Order: sequence, then C-alpha cells, then structure tokens
Amino acid sequence: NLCPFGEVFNATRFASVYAWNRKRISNCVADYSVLYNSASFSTFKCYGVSPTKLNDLCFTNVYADSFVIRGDEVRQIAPGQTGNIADYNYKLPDDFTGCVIAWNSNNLDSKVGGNYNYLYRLFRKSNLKPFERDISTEIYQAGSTPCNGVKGFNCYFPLQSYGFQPTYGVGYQPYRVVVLSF
Amino acid sequence: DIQLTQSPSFLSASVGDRVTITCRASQGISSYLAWYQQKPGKAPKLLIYAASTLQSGVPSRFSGSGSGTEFTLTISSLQPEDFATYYCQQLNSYPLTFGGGTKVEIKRTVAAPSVFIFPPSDEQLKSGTASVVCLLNNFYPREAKVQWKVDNALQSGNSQESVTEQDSKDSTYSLSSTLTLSKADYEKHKVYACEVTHQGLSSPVTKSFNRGEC
Amino acid sequence: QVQLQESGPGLVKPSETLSLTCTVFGGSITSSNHYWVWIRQPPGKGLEWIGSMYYSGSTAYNPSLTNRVTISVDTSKNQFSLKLSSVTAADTAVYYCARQIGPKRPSQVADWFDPWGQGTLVTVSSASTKGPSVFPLAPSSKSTSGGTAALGCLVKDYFPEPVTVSWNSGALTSGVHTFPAVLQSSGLYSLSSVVTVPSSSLGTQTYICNVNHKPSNTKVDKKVEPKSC
Amino acid sequence: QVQLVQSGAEVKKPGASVKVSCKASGYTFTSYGISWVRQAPGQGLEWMGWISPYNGNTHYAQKLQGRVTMTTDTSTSTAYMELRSLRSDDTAVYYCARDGELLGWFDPWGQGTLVTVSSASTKGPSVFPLAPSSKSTSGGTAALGCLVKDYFPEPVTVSWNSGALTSGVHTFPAVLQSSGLYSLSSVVTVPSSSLGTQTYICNVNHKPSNTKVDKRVEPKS
Amino acid sequence: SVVTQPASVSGSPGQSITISCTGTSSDVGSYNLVSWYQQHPGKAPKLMIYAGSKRPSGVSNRFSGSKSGNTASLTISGLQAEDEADYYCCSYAGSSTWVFGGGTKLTVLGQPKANPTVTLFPPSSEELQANKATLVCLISDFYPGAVTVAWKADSSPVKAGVETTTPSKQSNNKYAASSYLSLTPEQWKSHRSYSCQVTHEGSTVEKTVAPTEC
Ligand SMILES: *[C@@H]1O[C@H](CO[C@@H]2O[C@@H](C)[C@@H](O)[C@@H](O)[C@@H]2O)[C@@H](O)[C@H](O)[C@H]1NC(C)=O
Ligand SMILES: [Cl-]
Repeated sequence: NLCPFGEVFNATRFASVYAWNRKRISNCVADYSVLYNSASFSTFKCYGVSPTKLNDLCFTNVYADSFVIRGDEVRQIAPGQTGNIADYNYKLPDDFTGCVIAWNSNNLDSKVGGNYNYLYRLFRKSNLKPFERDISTEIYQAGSTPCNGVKGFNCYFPLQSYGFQPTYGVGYQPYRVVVLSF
Repeated sequence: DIQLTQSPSFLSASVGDRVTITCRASQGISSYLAWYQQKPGKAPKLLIYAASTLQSGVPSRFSGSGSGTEFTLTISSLQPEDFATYYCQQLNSYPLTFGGGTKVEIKRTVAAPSVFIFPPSDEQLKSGTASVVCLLNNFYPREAKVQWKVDNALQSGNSQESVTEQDSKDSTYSLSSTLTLSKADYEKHKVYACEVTHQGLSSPVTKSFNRGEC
Repeated sequence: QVQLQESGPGLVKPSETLSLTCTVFGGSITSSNHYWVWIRQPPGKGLEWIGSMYYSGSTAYNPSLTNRVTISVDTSKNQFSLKLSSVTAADTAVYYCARQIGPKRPSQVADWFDPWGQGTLVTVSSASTKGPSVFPLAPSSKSTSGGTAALGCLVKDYFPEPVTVSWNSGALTSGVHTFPAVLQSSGLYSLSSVVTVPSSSLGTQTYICNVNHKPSNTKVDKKVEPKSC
Repeated sequence: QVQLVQSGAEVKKPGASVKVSCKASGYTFTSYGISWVRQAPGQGLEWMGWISPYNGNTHYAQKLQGRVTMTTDTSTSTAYMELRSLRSDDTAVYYCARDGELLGWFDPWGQGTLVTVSSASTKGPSVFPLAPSSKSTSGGTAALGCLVKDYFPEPVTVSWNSGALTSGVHTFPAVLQSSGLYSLSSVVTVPSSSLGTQTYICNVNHKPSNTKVDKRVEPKS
Repeated sequence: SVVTQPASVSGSPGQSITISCTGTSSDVGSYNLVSWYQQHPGKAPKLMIYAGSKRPSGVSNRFSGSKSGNTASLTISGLQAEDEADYYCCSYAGSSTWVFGGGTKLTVLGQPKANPTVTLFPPSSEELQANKATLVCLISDFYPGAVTVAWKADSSPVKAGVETTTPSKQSNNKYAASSYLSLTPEQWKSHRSYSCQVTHEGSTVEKTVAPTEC
C-alpha cells in the first residue's frame, strides 16, 4: 500500500521542537513525486539525494520528524549548524541523508494574544548528539551556586515559549518542519 | 485577570493647575500601560502608550510616568478643553482591561444662570399633552434648584431635569426642567412660573408667563 | 489616515442576537501588524474589552462574555463584524470598534487602541420603535431691546436612543445646548435643544432645528419663529 | 578572611541620588552573588535586590524598580548600589552582603553606610535653659538642663562648666522632628543647696557648623 | 512584609525561648530557604541559621531552627546575656525575591526591675520669646528598656506634636528615653497644666508643669 505522508504533513497539531515527534515509516510504497510537486513549501532542502530522484537510491530506513520553530531558526535545521535549536533541541548529523521541508504556519499555530503551547529548550550543559531528544524539565544552573530544583536568580527553567502571535514579523512566526531521513 | 484601580474617582481643578491621576495595577506589568482621554459623547482618544510615550498629536502638557504597579498621568497646566474622563489600560496580559476612570471637572468663578421659560406650543396642545420648559443657561457650579409654581401652587412629581456636561470653552453648565401636564389640567390654571435659586443669585429669579396672554 | 465607520441596529429584543459592522477606510483590513477589536461601555460605566481578531481568522475573546461572542472579517468588503447572542439588559451599552496594534517581537509593548469608531448605542429592550415629535420652543415676546434671547426645539416621545439635533444644517453651533434625554414615565425618551441668539436677529434670521432619529428613519426640519398674537 | 568594606556616610537632599560602593576581598568575587539590604533608623531589614558579578544579572525589589541600579566591577571586586530620586524615607543604613544565591544565606555582611536624606541644611542649634520648678527643688535635689534644639546634622556634644562638672550629668539621645532637624537635652542633677552659690553653664558644641553655644541655667523666676 | 514576627520576646538567663516567623504558602511553606540573622545595636546582622535548620561554622549549638507549615521557628536554649539582640528571619518568595520578617526584639532579663525616673520641663522664657514652645520629658533609670509615653493637656490626651525617642541603654545598664511635645505659645498658656505619663511594666508615673504666673 501507500505510505502515510498525509498523517505527517497535514497533522492538525505539531509537536514542540524540544519534544520533536518521530514517525517510523515502514512497509509501504512512498509517492515522493507529489511532495516536491507542491509549490506550498518555502524550504525544501535535500542532502545526499536529489529531490526529483528520491526513489532511485538505497533505503536505510525512512523516518519523518516534525516540530514547530521560529522563522529565523529554519536555517538551523541543517548539517553543521550551530544555535539554540541545533545545539539544544534538534541536531542533524554531518553525514545527513534526507530532506528538510518547512512552511509558514502563521495562520494555523499563532493566536491573538499568543499561542504559548509551542516550546523550545533555551539552556543545556552540552550540545545534543545527532537525533538526540531531551524533554527533561530539570532546573538549569548558570552560576556557581546549586539550585536544588528551585527556580531563581542564575537558575533557569530550561524551556521557553515562542508565544506565537500572527502580527509577529516573519522571523518570529511559526514554521512547521518535516525532516525525512533515509 | 489584571485589575486596574484608578484614584481618584473624581477631581475638580482650576485652569492652570497641575493635575495628577494615579493608576495602580493588581500586579506588576512593567511599562505595559496606556492612557486614554474620553470627552462626553466621543470615543476614547489615545494619549500615552508604553507608560510614558506621548502619542503623536497630543499636547505636551500631558505626560505619563511610572513602572511596575503604580503609574501617574500628569496635566501640567489644566485647560478648559481638558474636561474629560481619563482611563488607563494594561497592555501585557489577556484579557485586556481598563481602569475605572477619573472624571476631571474644571473649577471656575461662580456664574449665575440666565433663566428662560417656554409655554407649550399650540401644536403640542393639539396632541392633548402640555410641556412647559424652563432653561437655566451657562451657570457654575453645577448645583441649582428649580421650583415649579402653578397659580402659586408648588408642583412636585410632574417635572424632570437634565444637565449638560461641562462646556469645553467657558466651563459652565446648563439645565432644563420640563413640567408635564395634561391639556385639560393646563387649561385650568393661569400663572406658570419656575423659580430658580443658585450660588450666583442673591435672591430667587422667577420667570413666568400667563396661559393665553401674549 | 485610517478611519472606522460602524453601523447596525441600535435596538435588540431580549434573547435575540446583537449584530454590528465596522467598515475600514483609508487602509486595508488585511493588516499584518494590527488586530480589529470591539469595546463596549455601559451607560455611566467604564470600558470593557470584548474581543480582538486577526484578518486571517484567529480571535481572542473576553472570558467574561462566555461563548456568546463571535467576531468575523469580510476581507472582500473591508469590514469586520460583532455578534453577541442571547442578550440581556446587561448588554445595553455603547459599542465601539477599534484598531489594536499588535506586537512584532516577543514581549514588545503593543495592544493599545487607535483609531476608534464613533460608537453605536445598542439598547436591549422588547419595546417598539417610535419616532419623535418636534415642537418649537419660541423666543419670548418680551425678551429685551438689544440683548440676548433663547429659543429651541422640544423632541418628545421617541424610542430608542439616540436622536441627533443640529441647527441651520450645522451653520449654528455657537451657544447651542442639546440636553441629555430623560426617560419619561411612559417609557419614551424626551429632550430639548436650545440656543441663545441676539434679540435683534429674531426678525431677520431664520432658525431651523434638524432632528434625526435613525431607528425610525425620521428626519424633521422645524422652523422656530417668534410667536404671533 | 572574607570581608566587605563600604563607602562613607552620605547626606543628601530630596531628589538627589547616592552611589554606595562595596569592595570585596578574601574570596572569589564572581563565585557568589551580592545582595543589598537597607534598614531605616529603628526599623527592620529590607531586601533591596541582588546582582551577580559573574554574569551581571540583576533583580530588584518590587518597590524599587526603575529607581535602583546595581553594578559590579569584576576587575576591582567592587559592587555598587545607585539609588536615584531620593526621598526622606530613604534615610537608612545600606548594607551589602555576599549572597549565596539559591543556597539561602547572606554571609558575611558589610559594615554599612548611613545615607541621611533630609530637606534641611546644616544648622547650628538654639540652646534654651531647662529650669526646674520651685516645688521640684524644695525636696533637696534639683534637676536643671539645656535644650539643644533644631540642629542638623548630628552630632552635638554637651559638657557642663567647661567639663569640670561631670557627676550627675545625663545627656539624652537626639530626636528627629518632622522638619528634618534634631533636638536633644542634657540634664544635670545637683543639690538644691548649691542653686544659690554655684553657677551652672552648659557647653554645646556642633562640629558640622563650628558652632559653640554657652547657656547659663538659673532657677525659675 | 508578608512575613510576620512577634514584636518582642523576653526570657531569663537559663530558659529557652522560641521566635516564630509566620509567612504564606508561597514563601515559608514553599521552600526550605529560611535563614535567621542576629543583629546587635549598631552592628551588621550575622548569619545564625540557613536552610531552615543548618548552622554555619562558628554559631553556637544553642541556636536551632525548625518549620511547621508556613511558620519557621528559631529556638535559643540556655539564654545568655550576649543573646539579647534583634532577630530577623529571611525566606525565598519565588521569582528571585527574598523577604525579611519584621524582626523580634529579644530581651534577656539580667538585672532587677527598675521603675523610671521622670523629669518634665516647661518651655523656657527664651523659647516663648522666639514664638515656640517645647515640653521636655526625660525618662531615666528604668529596666527593662521599654516605656510608653502619653501626654496630657489638662486631663485630655495629646497626640499631635509628640516626638519620642527609642530607649537607649545607659552606662549603668539601665535605659533612658526622652519625649518632646511641640506646642504653640498660645496652646501652652491657654491650658491649666500639661502632663507626661510614663508607663513601665504596667505601672505609671506622671509629672505635671504649668504656666508660671509672674
Ligand atoms: C495534504 O493536504 C493537501 C490538501 O488537502 C486538501 O484539503 C483537505 C481539507 C482534504 O479535503 C484533502 O483531501 C484535500 O486534498 C493535499 O493536497 C496533500 O496531498 C496532502 N498531503 C499528502 C501527503 O497527501
Ligand atoms: Cl524584605
């Protein structure tokens, strides 16, 4: 049968980038032509494979990761990138084989007064390994003194909200991202 | 819900005085505050936003300041046209909320009222109801007393009053008192009078007419 | 210069649905940095925020108005509307439409209102609509030799509020006082509009009061002359 | 030894500003926070705010936002507290302390800096005689003294008979009037038998104005 | 201050006393971050307890801390004479904010009770010539160091124009305090007498002055 790419791209709600979702796609025939033959993608960057010739090379496994990030953070969803998202939320390996797909979701995910449900990790003691997922809400110590799970001063809660509002500039608007790994 | 408490509820200052209005928020909202001026019958007009940034097109005598929980709006030199109800608004959290408003009256010298009395028109008497209107024009302060006498019989229960908002140029008030009667009851008596007393009058003023007599 | 012109019925029976529309002038409603809002002011009370809307659909309503508030946008007509269902007398207020500036960055100071519509009074009542009768308030024959006299118009027995009164098609404003309406025991409103003019002009200058009562499609132009004996 | 040493006392008028320094030594200045706590005369401790010299982060008390600024100079291990728009009720001793941040302790504390905010200017005192009642001296003992009134700032010193008379002298601490000026009284108790043969002269010195007032105190007449 | 302490507590050399520190659920009952500070007159506060019950290196084991709900307690066993001082509790309140208690003056009863000597002076003739008038009430040689002063015009109480100092220890380890009553020369001559009432340990001693007739 056919692969469930509609379940991923057309989902009513996307995950926060710190808790990015991963759907393992197995035992199906993928119709990749329709995906690229869509003008509604503002980012469609493939690495190691050509988007037109997606069904001509070897298939390790097919993973579909999805989340929502800021507009000016889309440039971090790529190999070798640094920044808050690539270091502390979602990291692509240097030898990445797949495609990064993103589109503006301002009319879906931003609310008047702020949609605070979408979060990202702002602090961490070390960068994430490729494809590592971190959902811990332990208090982060930025100073010399311990915190003992208490929030204050140089002790920060590690997660921050985007608070998407539709009147934000495009750099702060929500973007839905789908990473296809092969 | 963020609640804004505006003090005072009312104030009365003279032209040229320095006026200060306070708005206290139930929590600290940094500098997320705006001030509005609402004149009678008009929509509120933006004066200050971000606590202290004056809106383009607002006189420089207006100014805002404050941070955290307490904010103040200051009119350095009160003008007659500044008669209004001023509102603060928090712009940090939803739902958006306003303060209760501070009504600013203008204080001026005592002004006696000009008094006029109007008989019911012949067109209205054709309808079966008679209205007798008494006008108190351009007086200060607002408090005035109007007695209706019909053949020297003091009336009560059949008159309603109405007072204009303070005039934006001389800061005076005006009052109208309407005496409502039936056409039959109106034709039974002759002398109609309203007697006016006020701070600016050293003795009562009585404007009267005779029913029928020119 | 952006302008807002609201419209809609000023009378709604109880349990019915209030409906008002605001038309934007001097600018498009598909603004990417502004919200379109509604604010109401009960007579003699303060301001209450009703809701805000982005042109593409998203809304934010006041939780104090339960689920009886709907705002909508008609991009093709540069309009946005308000619908308040199951109204009670507690909904009688002057309703304003306004433009709210939105933030462009996280934690940016915005959310103030500029500009505003002129305001539309909506009265929740089951009473029927009645237009006014306009009677003259003639200047007294006595008056003075060359001082100042007073004349006016009596606007009686109408419902609901409001009426508008002008003099000489707007060419007479100096000295005019239009009094707030009083609600008579009959349930109908009544007001008078007066003006002080020089006594010498009473024979040479005409005075017409222009009475408009939109709820009843009534327009009355009434001449106010000195009474003849 | 860990030690914090602050700047000298300051006298300010309403509307002015004061900047107090707090030099740290004996520990790693950046390994802890610095907090500022003040204490009005005879009142309690009031936490003003915290600043971390490590990253420069600050947080202030709600009743001081927009009016206090805390800074540090890591090169000299010195924290500063600036307080603008000074009003009279800012009269207090301003302490700094090594903050353990979230460890929940303030230790050790600086010695403190007195900041007196008053609308009054420097003024020498008026010295009035405190004469005892004729009934109060008929029992054998007499209490006579001097009222040192309306001076600023503190302190004044009172001696009696150029220092010769010391037994029975009791000089009381000053009081602060609503004018911002101080007043104190010094009293000496003597045998009533000496009221007619011994002379009692109080000597009031007020260094801030170089004022020395002598007043002879005689029984009520 | 959201955190409340008793204003005063006293004990005898040998007994144990407890100083309570009552806050709300969002400060004392939310974090184990209650610290205690001992402050002697004119000296900086000194840390005695941190983290509710821990003692820093150097503090005697007679001091201990505890907490029940929203109330922290400091308990000093075997009271000594150097334990007499002001004590303050401090707690985290969330959001990077500390809050101190109002403080508790602890008295170590270390010598017999002494009633105060009171001396009241009238205005001098020199001061009355300068259009001012001051009554000076001097209070000496009392223990424990705490008095309340009440002023009387004739037999009526006087509240306005009263300036009273805090108690201060004398060189003999008893205490002294003074209280001033500011009057106009007319208020001083219009009354028959003025009185200074000093209360100490429930006992009151009064002194009375009157305008001198000459
Ligand atoms: C994702 O959805 C695109 C558009 O969906 C269209 O509208 C919704 C309401 C449905 O009616 C759907 O059947 C319509 O096609 C599709 O064009 C696109 O193919 C979808 N993505 C995938 C991978 O199938
Ligand atoms: Cl505090």
